[PDB]
Parts: sequence; C-alpha cells; structure tokens
Amino acid sequence: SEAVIKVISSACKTYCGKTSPSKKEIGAMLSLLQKEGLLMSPSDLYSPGSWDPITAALSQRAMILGKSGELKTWGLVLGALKAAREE
Ligand SMILES: O=P(O)(O)O[C@H]1[C@H](O)[C@@H](OP(=O)(O)O)[C@H](O)[C@@H](OP(=O)(O)O)[C@H]1O
Repeated sequence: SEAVIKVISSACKTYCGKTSPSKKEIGAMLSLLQKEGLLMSPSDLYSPGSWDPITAALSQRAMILGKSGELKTWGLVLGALKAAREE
C-alpha cells in the first residue's frame, strides 16, 4: 500500500546502505507475493517462519521461468530482515 513500503525503505537503507532495493522495486515484489498467494498483507513480511516457503517458491519460479527479477528483491529484503531479527 504505502506506509509499510516506506518502513521497509528506511530499514534496508540502514542495513544494506546505498545498495538497497528501490521503492519502485519494493512495490512490484509486494504485489507479486499477494497474487501468488504467498502473502495476504503488507505486514506479512514480519513473519520469519513464512520466509522459507517464499524463497523456495521464488527460486522455483526463477529457475523454471528463467527470471530472477522478483528473486533479487526478495534476497535483498531477506538479508536485511534476517540481520534485523538476528539482534
Ligand atoms: O531517502 P532515501 O535514503 O534516498 O530512500 C528513498 C526514499 O525511501 C524514497 O521515499 P520518499 O520520496 O517518501 O522519501 C523512495 O522513493 C526512494 O526510492 P527511489 O530512488 O526509486 O525514488 C528511496 O531511495
């Protein structure tokens, strides 16, 4: 939607620095996860136990369809969030 997007933005800008996903990339991945049935809300990313199925599903789609466009964004989020939850 909006609020959660900016939250993710400022978050990754602190963990990944300048090498963070652009807002235009964040929204794209967000909408994909919803239509894929992987997620249902923008706050779903706050669930660590739901990361595994997503990474698996995206990896499958990437290696089968031949495109890691959505996987790249996920990897960036996963890395930053994993580090955040590590503290
Ligand atoms: O303020 P930053 O540390 O430079 O991060 C920005 C902000 O999060 C911005 O939201 P806002 O315009 O509300 O500050 C967003 O739109 C940008 O993504 P993009 O470059 O594709 O336009 C992003 O880099």
